[PDB]
This record gives sequence, C-alpha cells and structure tokens, in this order.
Amino acid sequence: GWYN
Amino acid sequence: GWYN
Amino acid sequence: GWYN
Amino acid sequence: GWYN
Amino acid sequence: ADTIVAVELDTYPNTDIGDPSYPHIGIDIKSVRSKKTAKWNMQNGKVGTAHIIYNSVDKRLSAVVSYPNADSATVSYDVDLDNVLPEWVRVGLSASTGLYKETNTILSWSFTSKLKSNSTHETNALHFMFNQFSKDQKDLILQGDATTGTDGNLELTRVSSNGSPQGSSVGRALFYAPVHIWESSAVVASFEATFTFLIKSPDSHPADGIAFFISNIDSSIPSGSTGRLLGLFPDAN
Amino acid sequence: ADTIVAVELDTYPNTDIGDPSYPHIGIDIKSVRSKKTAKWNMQNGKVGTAHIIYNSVDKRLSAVVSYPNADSATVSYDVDLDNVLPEWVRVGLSASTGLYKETNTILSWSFTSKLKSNSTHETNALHFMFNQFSKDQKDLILQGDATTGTDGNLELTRVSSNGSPQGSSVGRALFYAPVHIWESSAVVASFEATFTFLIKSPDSHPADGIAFFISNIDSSIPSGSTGRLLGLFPDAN
Amino acid sequence: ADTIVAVELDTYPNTDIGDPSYPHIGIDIKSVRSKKTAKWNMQNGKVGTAHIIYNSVDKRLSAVVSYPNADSATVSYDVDLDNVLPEWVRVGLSASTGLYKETNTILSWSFTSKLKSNSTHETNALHFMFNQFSKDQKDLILQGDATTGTDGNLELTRVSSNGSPQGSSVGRALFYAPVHIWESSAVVASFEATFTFLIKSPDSHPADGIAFFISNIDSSIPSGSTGRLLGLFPDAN
Amino acid sequence: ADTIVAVELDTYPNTDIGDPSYPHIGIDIKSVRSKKTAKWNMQNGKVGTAHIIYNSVDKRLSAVVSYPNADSATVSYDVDLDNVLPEWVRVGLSASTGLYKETNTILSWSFTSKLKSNSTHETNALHFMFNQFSKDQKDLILQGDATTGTDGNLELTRVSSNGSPQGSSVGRALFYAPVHIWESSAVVASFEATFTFLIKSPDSHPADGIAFFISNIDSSIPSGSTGRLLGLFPDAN
Ligand SMILES: *OCCO[C@H]1O[C@H](CO)[C@@H](O)[C@H](O)[C@@H]1O
Ligand SMILES: *OCCO[C@H]1O[C@H](CO)[C@@H](O)[C@H](O)[C@@H]1O
Ligand SMILES: *OCCO[C@H]1O[C@H](CO)[C@@H](O)[C@H](O)[C@@H]1O
Ligand SMILES: *OCCO[C@H]1O[C@H](CO)[C@@H](O)[C@H](O)[C@@H]1O
Ligand SMILES: [Ca+2]
Ligand SMILES: [Ca+2]
Ligand SMILES: [Ca+2]
Ligand SMILES: [Ca+2]
Ligand SMILES: [Mn+2]
Ligand SMILES: [Mn+2]
Ligand SMILES: [Mn+2]
Ligand SMILES: [Mn+2]
Repeated sequence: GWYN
Repeated sequence: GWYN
Repeated sequence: GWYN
Repeated sequence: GWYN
Repeated sequence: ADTIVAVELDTYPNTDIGDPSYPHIGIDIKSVRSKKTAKWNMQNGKVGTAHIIYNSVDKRLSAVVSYPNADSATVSYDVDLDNVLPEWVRVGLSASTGLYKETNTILSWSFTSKLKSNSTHETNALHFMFNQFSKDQKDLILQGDATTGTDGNLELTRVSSNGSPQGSSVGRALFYAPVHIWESSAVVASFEATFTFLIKSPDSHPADGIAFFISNIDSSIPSGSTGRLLGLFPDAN
Repeated sequence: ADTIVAVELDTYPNTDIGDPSYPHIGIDIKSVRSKKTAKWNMQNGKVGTAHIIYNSVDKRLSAVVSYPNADSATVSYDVDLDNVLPEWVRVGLSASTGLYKETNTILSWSFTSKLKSNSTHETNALHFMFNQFSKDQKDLILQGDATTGTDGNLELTRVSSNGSPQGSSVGRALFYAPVHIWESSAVVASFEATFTFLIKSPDSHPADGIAFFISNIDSSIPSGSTGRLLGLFPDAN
Repeated sequence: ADTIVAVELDTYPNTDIGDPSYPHIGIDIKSVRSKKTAKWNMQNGKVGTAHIIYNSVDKRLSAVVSYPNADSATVSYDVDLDNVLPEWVRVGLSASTGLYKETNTILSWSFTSKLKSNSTHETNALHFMFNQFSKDQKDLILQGDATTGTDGNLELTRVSSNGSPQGSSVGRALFYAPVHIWESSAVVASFEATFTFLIKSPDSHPADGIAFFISNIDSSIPSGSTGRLLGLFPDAN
Repeated sequence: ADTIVAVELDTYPNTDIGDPSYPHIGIDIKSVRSKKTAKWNMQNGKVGTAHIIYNSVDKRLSAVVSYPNADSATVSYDVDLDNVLPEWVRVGLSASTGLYKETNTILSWSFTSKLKSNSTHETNALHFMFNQFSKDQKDLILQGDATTGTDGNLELTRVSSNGSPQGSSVGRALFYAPVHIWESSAVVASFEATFTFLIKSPDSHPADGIAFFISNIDSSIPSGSTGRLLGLFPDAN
C-alpha cells in the first residue's frame, strides 16, 4: 500500500 | 548529638 | 568394600 | 644494517 | 498465544495498525502496536547497531539504534517485566518481509542477563556473544526462514544466492538456553542486548523490520506473521 | 572545589543540613544535600549490599541498598553526568565518623564502566572486582584513614585493634585508574558499582555513613570533611 | 556410546580399575580410567572448589581442587580436544554413589567458553554462572537423581528427607545450550569451569565422586553408571 | 633496573643477540634474548592480532600472533612468574625503531587478570578494553614517543606528518592501575592480553617490533632502549  |  |  |  | 516483549526496528509504516508514517523504532509489549515509538532514520545498505537495556530498578526498557557518525534514535518505555513475561523466557531476533522486502542480516548479537537474589545477594548470569554465525550454529534455534553461515552472518529472512531479499518471508533466531529474566527474590535483575544488522533493499522500498524479542520459552513464529507482524504477533491487535 | 557525584548511605540524620530524620540513602550531585533520598532501614552489624547503576540512555542514576531477606531501599535521580562530571573521573568509596561512629568496613567492591563510540560503534570498558583487600592493595589510592588488610577488608574509617570504631575519622579508597565516564562521541555510556559493607556501632549510635562517589581524577578528602560531610564535600552547601 | 571428557573428583579408590589407593582428582578422556591423577585430600563436610581450564594454544586440560586454608591438588593432561570431542558439546556436572555414598551437593557452577575465528579474529563466547539453583531451573537439563531447589543448591545424587545421602544413585546437570568447544577455523579456543561442592559422608565412608564433564550434545546417563562409573561411562574399560 | 617479562613481536633480526634470521615472536624473561622464539610471518601493512595467556596452574606463558586467513605463529614457555615478577606489576605495550623503522600502531588492547585467594576462595579481577584510543587518554601512562588520538589509535613510536615512521624512536603505554599478577596465597592466578596492531614499513625494511610487557610498577623506558632493545631492556644481556 505505502510506496505505493 | 542526634542520639544526645 | 574398600571401607570394608 | 640487515636489509642494507 | 505467546507472550512477546520486543524492540522493533520497523522499516515499514503500517499506519492502518498504528505505525507512525516513517521508519521507527518501537517498544512492543504483547502487541505489534508499539507502546512507544521514535523516528528512525534507517540507512539502507549500511551496518547499524541496536542496544537494548532494562533493569528492575528503573524498570525502564530502553533501546538505542545508531549508524556510525549519525544521530542515534532512542526509545524508552516504563514497564515492569515481572508483570508481563514469565519468569523464564527465551530471547531472540525476528524479522519479516511482505509485499515489500529487505535483507534482515544480522552480523553480531550479544546478550547478558543477571539476576541477584534477595535472600542471598549472589548473582546468576548468562552471557552469549556471536560476532560470527556458523552454518550449523547449534546454540541457536532457527525458526521459519532464518539461516546461518552465509558470509558468517545470520539471515533472518530469505535472500537469494547473491543476497537479493525476498518478499513474504519471516524468520527468527532464539538463543538455545532459557533465560531467567526476573525472579521476585532478586535484588536487581537486568539485561542488555546488542546486535548489528544490515538492512538492504536495492528496491529502496524496504519492509518490514527486525526485532529483538523476549518470549515464553516455547515461542514460535505465529501463523501468518510475515509482513507487518514481524514474526512476533498472531494478529494486529 | 572537587566535583562529586555520590550515592550516600547516610546513617546519621543531620537535620540542620537537609537530612531526613532517619538513616537514608541519597543521590548527591555536587552537594551533601542529596537531590533525592529514600528511607533506609540500616541493620547494625549486618552485611549489606549497595548496587549503583547509570546509563546515558535514560541518564538516570539509581541505587539499591539491601540486606538479605529484607526489603531493599531504592533511590533514583535523573542527571546528565555529561553536564556535571569531567569526561575522566576516578571512582571511590568514602566514609566518615564524627562525634558518633561506626565501622565503615567494605568487604567487596566491584565496578564496570563501558563507553561505546558513535564514530566506530566499538566499546571501551573498565572492570575491577575486589572480593578481598590485601595489606598492600596497590590498585587502590587510600586517602585519610582508609586501610586495607585486616580480615581482608577495606576499613574506610579508623577502627581499633578489636574493631571498635573511632570518632572524627574520614577515609577513602579510589580505584587507581581514571575512568572515561562519558564522551559526547559515545552511543551509550554506562556504569555499575556494587559493594558490600559492614556498618557496626556497638552503642547503636552510628554515624556518619558510606558513599560511592565519582570525582575529578585528582580528588582528595576535603579539609575538615569528617562527620556529616562524608569525606566528600568541603562544606554543607 | 557417548563421548566423554571429564575431570573427576574421585572420592572412592577402585583399585581394580586403576584408581590410586586414595581419593584423587583425575582427567578422564573417554574412559573412567584416568589418563592422569593426583592425590586429593578430600575434606568430608567442607565446601571445596574445583577449577578447570583448557586452551587450544597449549591444548592442556588442567584442574585444581582446593579447600580454604589447605594446599590444593592439581592435575593436568595434554589432550587435543579437536581429536576427541565433537565440535558442539554440552557441559555438565555428574556424580554417583554405589555401595558407599556421600552428598554430592553443588553450591555454584560457572563456565565460560570462547572461540576466536581465524577468518575474522572476532570471538564468540558463552558464559553462565549459577551461584544459586532454583526449583525448576530451566537452563539446566537434570538427569537421573539430580535435583535443584533445596538450600538453593544442586544435589547431583539422592539425599533422603533427613539429609542422608543414598547409595546407588546417579545424577547429572547439563547446561541447556550446546557449546561450540572447538573449531578448525579458530585462532584461540578456550574454556574454564568453576564449581563449589559439598561432599558429606556421615560414616566417613565416601563414594563415589563428582565430575565436570564435556560430552556429545545428546549425552545421557549410561545405564548402570552408578558407583565407580561416576555417571559418565557405560563400563570400566 | 626494571624487571621485565614480555612477549615480543620482533620484526628485525638481530642475530648477534640470538634473534633467528627472520621476524619472530618471542618470550622474554628479564632479557632481550628470548627464552623461546617462533618464526613469525609478519605481514607489512596488515592488521595483526596478538593473544597472550598465562595461568598459575600450568605456569605456561603462551602467545599467538596471527593475521586473518593466515596460519598463526605460536610460542610458549614454562615459567613461574612468582619467581620472576614482583606481586604487583604494571602491564603495557612497547615498541621501538632503530636505523630501520616501521609504524607501531595499536588499534585495540584488552587485558584481564584474575587472582583467587587460598584463604577465601574469592577472586579479584581487573579487566580493561580499548577498542579505540582518545587524545589525552587518562588511564594510559604514555612514555617516550608514544601518542594517542590520531584515527583513534595508539602510535607507540614516532610517525611524522606525512605518515612516515621515524627511526630511533621508542615509546610505551602502560595501563594506569597496578595489577596484582601473583600472590602466594592465591589458588589460581591467570591473565590474558590481546591487542591488534598495524606495522607498516613503506620500504619493506621494518624494525624493530612491538612487545606486550609486564614490569615493576615504576618501570620507565631504559635510556637508549631504541632499536633491538624494544623499549624494554637497558642492554642486550
Ligand atoms: O500495500 C501494503 C502491503 O501490505 C503487505 O506488505 C507490507 C510491507 O511488506 C506488510 O507490512 C503487510 O503485512 C503486507 O504483507
Ligand atoms: O551533636 C552534634 C554532633 O555533630 C558531630 O557528629 C555528627 C555525627 O558524627 C556529625 O554528623 C557532625 O558533622 C559532627 O561531627
Ligand atoms: O565393596 C564393593 C564396593 O563396590 C560398589 O560400591 C563402590 C562405592 O560406592 C562403587 O565404587 C562400586 O562401583 C560398587 O558400586
Ligand atoms: O645495521 C645495524 C643497525 O642497527 C640499528 O638498527 C637496528 C634496526 O632498527 C636495531 O635493531 C639496532 O639496535 C640498531 O638501532
Ligand atoms: Ca510496520
Ligand atoms: Ca548525615
Ligand atoms: Ca573411584
Ligand atoms: Ca630484533
Ligand atoms: Mn511499528
Ligand atoms: Mn544525608
Ligand atoms: Mn578415579
Ligand atoms: Mn628477538
């Protein structure tokens, strides 16, 4: 999810 | 002289 | 039996 | 003077 | 479930479960939701050092994570471990990767625990130091993906033959002997742990982190605990 | 004046200079008027143990004083020793008597300090352990009335040939080597001291106490510092 | 069969298998018939101390057994443990009685082992110290009649309710963690062990002794190894 | 004159005083003419390690000097230090250069001594560890040309601005605290010292070497002890  |  |  |  | 006390070096922000939005170090008491966190300027590809300390006088669990010639990150949490952990525990290192990955390479790890009894004032002590790991390190309990011996290092999660980190990995290494971490009849109990680590993500998208942890002696990687659960917790509660 | 950080085991209440009205343990930072004290149920003629700990993570000086099978006394004070002490110090034990007296007998004394570079993450360490003292203990600097060798003990203050303690006495023992107690370049700095002591007052009128202290390397017993000043301070400020 | 290297404190002369006609200490290499012995003036009912040392530089196993205020007994034997033991071992204490008996009480036990790699010149180390033993001590593997708890001691062999040592008893305590006792890639390898013991025989007819031993990791008491076999060997060969 | 026991890493063959015709390690007992030597394959400009051990059981002084991935050189000598050294000593490192020169850089130095009394069976201990050296390091007595503070190293002999070692230099570093190296009423006494060193000779003509030494507490560099005398001996007797 994050990085994304 | 605490114990006097 | 050494003591015996 | 070992190494010279 | 297991009882976990851990210091996490969390490289990946899982905000949906309480992580702050940056890599951080944390004190985890029986939950992946750290009781306390500190911002951590993790340096991809560089060898770092974690020092963890606790004593029963201050009952303060503290940790400092640093890289050479950089400011350190520090986190501390007041906790009475007598009230959390069983008397006898195992200590270990854990790490995980998920969708994102990183090497979780441990280059060295030492630990000392001391317990001086109240009725006798004499000391019990355990200390181990590994500055190198061998291919068959019999005083380590390796769990999950953890392997030893490659370059003399402990790899907590899967790496390729060339050192490429793999996603969805989890692995732990526990010291073989149980540790008497507290005893009510002790004047002072204390422990310290230090480890050096190399987290590399050529991807530059690192996850998930490394933890030093203290657990019930029969602790194992909880089912499914890759990724954000760091190999420590059964769920995100 | 010298710079002193000390843990005092104060057997004699000098209420006119801030002592509480009972034997107490205290943390002294550059003053005999402790920054923090705890009630201490001294046991005349019984061997007790003092444990002192400090680390630069928590920056908290703590001490625990106990007798076997009794509740311990504990005292802690947050202090940044970086800002109080010189980088290099000597460590020692001090004791005094005044109008009233007590044996200030040390049966054992150990100390460990560790200092870990931030530029290198390598550790310097000093440890010494005395579980007996010889008549010519050359790694101790004895000051004032301190002697070694009788019963293998260190007598900080004067005692007669039968062990009768004398009034108006003051004596110190400093470990010979300076200690690198803090360094700004260090990731973590820590030390611990333990000593066991036998304070005995035949008349049950003990004074004045024993202190573990950390000082500038060239520290000496201040002039006049018998009695309530514990051989540590030049005045009661 | 197990592979055993041991230092025996042998209180009972078994002359038919090569014991000298006096209590003695001995170095046992894979046989109860010691490769080297020395007379030992065992003192019934007095706490003694045994110290065992080995290093891979000299490859010499030595032991000294002493009582306070008495001349010590010392024995040494050149042995290359690389050629005798497996790389990983467990270390332990063992004791036995037979027709005659004695208490085989261990009051304290400490061990340190260190391995310095040839490749890296960094050291792996293990240290433990027990100055008291607890009921249910999880870092000890107790075998046979060995128990902990009473007096904070380790009783290797059976003692009755009234404190009478029982005959034909055998018991051992092994430290839980395997020890990396030698390695070809090591520059220096070394270990030391120290234990204090109380051997007491009411009838002044003591048997059979105490040993510190090093063994294959999975070592167990050889069946029938009471009496002269010291809990170490399956026979007297 | 001083009383010196030393382990020399002698890089320069002085065949007239008994040196073999190659760099060698040696055990020096009150003389520069080693009682025992071993061929040493000195590696110019590489970091080496030296480990020195002695215990009063074997009464064998042994040393091993090695470089990573190279075979070690080992030398050993039976000697009763009770009959050579004073009870109290200082320990140090010394180095010299002569017509030929080399850097004599020490990167780390650790020492541990332990002394267990026969009367009490309790142990006194000293341990220090320098993994870096600071400017004005107050727990070292620097003598002659020895300096600390560049690169966190100890330079025993003079190095000029351009990094070139200077000839006819001699310098030593002694640990500040005296060491109780033997005692008649000790059960077992032991010490060990380890140091890492970097000897570089840019013209591949190195001299003269580095020694670990133990001396009378007030030992100073003998005047004129550059060159083959290693900063240790006043003459070549
Ligand atoms: O989009 C977020 C992906 O979540 C997975 O990957 C992360 C990072 O590896 C991990 O924390 C999480 O548990 C999931 O595996
Ligand atoms: O009655 C007052 C006595 O004071 C002297 O004795 C006490 C106890 O030893 C001591 O603290 C004080 O400094 C004086 O010496
Ligand atoms: O009288 C014969 C003794 O032999 C037995 O008892 C001794 C002493 O305990 C023991 O060494 C031997 O193995 C036998 O058990
Ligand atoms: O050519 C002889 C040189 O002797 C001097 O230099 C050597 C090597 O430095 C040294 O051992 C000797 O004592 C003299 O100083
Ligand atoms: Ca996370
Ligand atoms: Ca007072
Ligand atoms: Ca026998
Ligand atoms: Ca020479
Ligand atoms: Mn987190
Ligand atoms: Mn006070
Ligand atoms: Mn025998
Ligand atoms: Mn020579």
